[PDB]
Amino acid sequence: PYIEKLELKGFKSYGNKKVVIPFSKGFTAIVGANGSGKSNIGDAILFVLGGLSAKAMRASRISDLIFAGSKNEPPAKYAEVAIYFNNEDRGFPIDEDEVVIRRRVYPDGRSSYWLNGRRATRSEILDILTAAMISPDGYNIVLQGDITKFIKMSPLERRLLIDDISGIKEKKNVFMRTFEAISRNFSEIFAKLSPGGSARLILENPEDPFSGGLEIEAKPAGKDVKRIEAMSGGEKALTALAFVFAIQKFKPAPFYLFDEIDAHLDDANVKRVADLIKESSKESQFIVITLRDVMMANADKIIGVSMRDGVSKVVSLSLEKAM
Amino acid sequence: PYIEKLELKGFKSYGNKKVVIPFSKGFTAIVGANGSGKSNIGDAILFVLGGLSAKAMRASRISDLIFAGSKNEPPAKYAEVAIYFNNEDRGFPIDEDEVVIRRRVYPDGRSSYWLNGRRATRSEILDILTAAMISPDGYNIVLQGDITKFIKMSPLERRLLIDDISGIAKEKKNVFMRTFEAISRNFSEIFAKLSPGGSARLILENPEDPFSGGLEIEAKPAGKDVKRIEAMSGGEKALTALAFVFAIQKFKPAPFYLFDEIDAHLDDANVKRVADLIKESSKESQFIVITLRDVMMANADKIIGVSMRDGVSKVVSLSLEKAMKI
Amino acid sequence: DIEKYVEELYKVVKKIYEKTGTPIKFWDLVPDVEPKIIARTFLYLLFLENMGRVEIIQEEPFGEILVVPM
Amino acid sequence: IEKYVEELYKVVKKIYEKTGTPIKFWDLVPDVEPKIIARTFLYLLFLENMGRVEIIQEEPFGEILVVPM
Repeated sequence: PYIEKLELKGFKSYGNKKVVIPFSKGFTAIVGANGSGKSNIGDAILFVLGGLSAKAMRASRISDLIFAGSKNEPPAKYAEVAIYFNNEDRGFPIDEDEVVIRRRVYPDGRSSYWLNGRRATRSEILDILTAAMISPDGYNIVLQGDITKFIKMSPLERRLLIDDISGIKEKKNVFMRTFEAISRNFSEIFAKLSPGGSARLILENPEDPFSGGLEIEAKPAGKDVKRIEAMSGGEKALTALAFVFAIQKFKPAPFYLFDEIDAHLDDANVKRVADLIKESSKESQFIVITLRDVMMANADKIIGVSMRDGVSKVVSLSLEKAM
Repeated sequence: PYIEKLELKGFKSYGNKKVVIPFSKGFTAIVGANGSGKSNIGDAILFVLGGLSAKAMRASRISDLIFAGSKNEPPAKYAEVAIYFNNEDRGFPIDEDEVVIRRRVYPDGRSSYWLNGRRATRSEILDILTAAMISPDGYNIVLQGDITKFIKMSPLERRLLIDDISGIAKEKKNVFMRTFEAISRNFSEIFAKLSPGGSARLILENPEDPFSGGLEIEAKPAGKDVKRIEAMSGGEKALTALAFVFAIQKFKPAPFYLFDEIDAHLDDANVKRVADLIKESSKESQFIVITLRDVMMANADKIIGVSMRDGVSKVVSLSLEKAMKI
Repeated sequence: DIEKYVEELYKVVKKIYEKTGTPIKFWDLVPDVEPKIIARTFLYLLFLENMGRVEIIQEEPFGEILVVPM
Repeated sequence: IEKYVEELYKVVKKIYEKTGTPIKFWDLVPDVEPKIIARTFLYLLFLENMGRVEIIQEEPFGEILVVPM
């Protein structure tokens, strides 16, 4: 499945009037000035998919997500987000070409959900989501600061991530099967992202995987190793991205959300990363919030975010139909 | 005082042959591709000023700062950094125009310091530095990721910063408030300039008895309605942290400011606004800025080009000042 | 710089509007026909809207983009 | 936007194909403007990283020279 659009009403900085945010089946770049409300779109997605952590969505508490009014608009009565999924590939266990999930929260924190019009419970929404293999907070969602995480992540945490992606006696064989694949993807993808360099994944206890962690051995531009903890922001970002993409190449998630994952990339690396996103766009949907000309110029469609007296709004542009 | 140049030998990614890095009295941009060793220059500065945290300089142990060898080079026997300060203003309690500090670390983890050629204790070095308003732990040094510190820190830690800028610390309350009110105005003034249409201010939790409370930041990016600095996005946080730094430097200019990609989350318009703020400020303070953004380097007085050649960092100094006259 | 490209684009919008009195089509605002140029023009308009200099109008998603100076 | 870097390597492999000597930086920066003189510089640094060229400078702020490879 893939996101066709989002509709916000009273959600954070978007004010009261319904805001329709459409997405390319492939690569969409969300752009606009600092403080425009770009990251709030990412929070909107965390919100509809069941997010429970106020902090995770940059809010003091859940009710804080309700638009508080502005110069021209009064405090919203509630915050609502509706997400429309194209279900032609039937990823969802629903025989419908369009699955719609909608969540609304009131000033008292109470949330209400709906699935294709019929109201559901949070648990029901999560079950349907996992069923379509959509993780509201999986590795596929890279918000600001999540890169310093794929790096600080312990070797055990990292292998646990793969356990999950493999699908849990002969279980070692399955694990190894998916590990050998992702490891290869990682080496190929890293070489491409870092010309003249190479990298690979290594199991601490290759004979008994589950007893050890999963480490990363990187040789950036040379043939000399270098602890990832010792790299600079730029190399750390590339490395985390190589890992994320190495996973998607093996098991394409319905969609990936990236929030300024290019903040520390030089222009040539923004370009390589952008090309990798396009090539990957064929199997998964990519929603990328960026401030870089290079990343933006490479997207299929662009969602422009701007403000108006404290109120966010968007304008959608298709680079294809713009030709 | 200001940094005239840095000399690295066997330090991190800079190999065995001595490397000299010149700095403008004003605004210097350090540029180059990812993985070139730009950040390591910041570490070299942190190192010579007595930095003790290996972790802060991205190393397991202080000894790991020693060049470990490359394609065409064997491992270094030790790492040494020398920093040359112009002391014409006598910021250093030494009657010399040039103050040189040098530190060398051996494989065993021991460090030897030198103050103008004469062996010195780390303590002697730290004291001489304190006297000149310089410190490895100073707010004027903003490494990658530190930017937000002037946001995520506690109101108590924040006030403590201002305590430092005010004086030795009764009659103290008088000095503090004097310092607090000026920086506060600078903050509001500068934040407005950086976030047009917005406003922000500093607030003491306890006006009557400042020292029994902390110092908070109250930002209104929109301009009318307040906003928790934690609800902000990456760029907003960066702007808030930067306005605070510059608010302090406008009141009491520090010898130098070291910024490592503080513009990572700023949009082009804000990179310009920050670059302009840096140019104007570099008249009273030295600014050394690592950046990947074109708008930022284009506004520099001088540029330090960092590149890697065979796994070894290399530098090239270019002065746009003496370059235009050609 | 970027501070200039935005001010020029704004003047261009003002001049056209001062003569037509009708919202300007985004298309007649983009010089060269290349993803890089189209997006940069788009971006600048977004910046001008934040500045309250212009108002961007769009009826439907991906529909025609029109601009009106303030 | 890596073409600008490749076209720069061209004029370097050309002014050297003839002169056979190290190219002066000055003769590589088109417009005498800060933004351009800085980009030319950045691109050369990028080139050195790739292994395309080699930058030469005998002293701090001294004369820069470029030798292709």
